[PDB]
Amino acid sequence: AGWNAYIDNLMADGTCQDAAIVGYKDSPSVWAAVPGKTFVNITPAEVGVLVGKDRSSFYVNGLTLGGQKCSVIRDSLLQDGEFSMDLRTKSTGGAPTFNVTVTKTDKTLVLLMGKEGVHGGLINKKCYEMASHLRRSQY
Amino acid sequence: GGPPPAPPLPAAQ
Amino acid sequence: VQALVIDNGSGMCKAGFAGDDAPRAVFPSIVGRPRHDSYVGDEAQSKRGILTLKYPIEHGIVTNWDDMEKIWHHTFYNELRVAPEEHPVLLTEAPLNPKANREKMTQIMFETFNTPAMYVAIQAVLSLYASGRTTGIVMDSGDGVSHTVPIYEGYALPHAILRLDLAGRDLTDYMMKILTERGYSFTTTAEREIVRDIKEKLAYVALDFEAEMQTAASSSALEKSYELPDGQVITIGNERFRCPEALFQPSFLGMESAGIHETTYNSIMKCDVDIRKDLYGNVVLSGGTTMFPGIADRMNKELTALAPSTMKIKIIAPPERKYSVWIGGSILASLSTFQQMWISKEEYDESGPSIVHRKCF
Ligand SMILES: Nc1ncnc2c1ncn2[C@@H]1O[C@H](COP(=O)(O)OP(=O)(O)OP(=O)(O)O)[C@@H](O)[C@H]1O
Ligand SMILES: [Ca+2]
Repeated sequence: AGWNAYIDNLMADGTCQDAAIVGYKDSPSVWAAVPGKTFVNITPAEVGVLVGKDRSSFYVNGLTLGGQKCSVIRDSLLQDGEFSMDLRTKSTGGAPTFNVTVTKTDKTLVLLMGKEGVHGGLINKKCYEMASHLRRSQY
Repeated sequence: GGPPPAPPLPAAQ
Repeated sequence: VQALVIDNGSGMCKAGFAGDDAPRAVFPSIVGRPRHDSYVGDEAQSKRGILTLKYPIEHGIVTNWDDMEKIWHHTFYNELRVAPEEHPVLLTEAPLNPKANREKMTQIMFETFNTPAMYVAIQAVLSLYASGRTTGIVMDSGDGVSHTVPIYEGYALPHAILRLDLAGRDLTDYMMKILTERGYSFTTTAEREIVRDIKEKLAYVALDFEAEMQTAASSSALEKSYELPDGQVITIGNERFRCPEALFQPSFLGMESAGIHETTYNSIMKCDVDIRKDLYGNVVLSGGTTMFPGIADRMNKELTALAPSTMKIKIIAPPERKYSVWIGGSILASLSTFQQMWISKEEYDESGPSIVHRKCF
């Protein structure tokens, strides 16, 4: 506590370049995020895409996070037991892309972005563990 | 408005 | 030191060591039990007269876990002659493998065989690796199943994966039948084996099917001879190309399905607009049922006709594509970066079999 400490816990091991804790109920807003990166700028529109009823459109269209274009790999966000979505960013001109996981809790989304060459698997496991702790806390 | 207080971190190993 | 690579198919298992350029062991995916203790592989097939033969993998998916376990035991102890507790193990899986299966493979590796580490990779993804790419669509066709698998930066996209139950065994079966309709008899189990060799040796994919059909009726130019083990000589004509035509026309087998070419397009079309060009540009063929001559050209033609007129299309059909899965696995498990991706035993101990869901995709 408070939420910034969650961001430092998440960034501690050095695998990640970005993290965010985002409230998705009511009026959605970011509760903590690493400054000067991408997640710190997600919008309520971006959030509602993530958690909404339309779970197919984002395959052909992609979706965005803080303006960063990403492709959807796996969608289990609304599933009991998994509560996760895996994504890969899109880039232009041969610039590196990165893996992303969003995890959903009772009140929050947890968002993690890997550094270059970090496997989606490490990121998913990590974001999942943190979500799982939050669900266990009634969050 | 404002966000809730954060719960305690998961103990470490 | 060395990781192991195990590629389990409906028909054939391929096993070896990461680093190697070929699987050290290739053998039939069969477990035999005395008709009234257990043999696996080539020995089961030899003693098939006095055994009940089981095929624990069906359409890429495990349907008998006790049998599977025996294959794995056999793989480790008899074919590779290693002790599984000393090697990290890369295993392969079918696209769209049920979650419970994935957990079960994990649990068996860690609890039965004591593997120090393991990973499960989708088969078609490994084929992309072997061709040197990270993004593309894989068309994998083996003995029991076909799949089209779009891949982005190493990650398959399940939403767009398509399955076709129409593969090598059906082709073999169809050959048996059209030859029988031609006069010669083929129905038994040893007949089937002969026909499978005919298929593997003399079949091909026609570029324009209706033209080949006329060509074969106009002259006996596309006629090839085959000597049976019985000594005798038979002649096969348009069957050569009618058999593999079933991949493009599954009506030939009484299937309502789309053919491989159309299911490739259909999969691509379910993908993110931004990658569709990269898919079209990297259509990779893999599996044994892609070994037919003429196949790549036929695919090029069929997709070019479904694509936008400006779309660049490239079919990659390596000469080593029969073992594109294993090879890819060998390549992957050898990377320094793959070491991050293992499920460790400590991780299994910590999380259980459901760890595979977080870590392997
Ligand atoms: N040169 C060839 N031409 C045509 N077919 C071939 C050739 N070589 C092998 N096959 C066929 O390929 C099939 C086996 O291929 P493969 O090892 O890739 O399948 P598998 O991995 O056992 O099964 P699956 O992937 O369907 O679970 C058999 O049906 C076999 O007859
Ligand atoms: Ca296979």
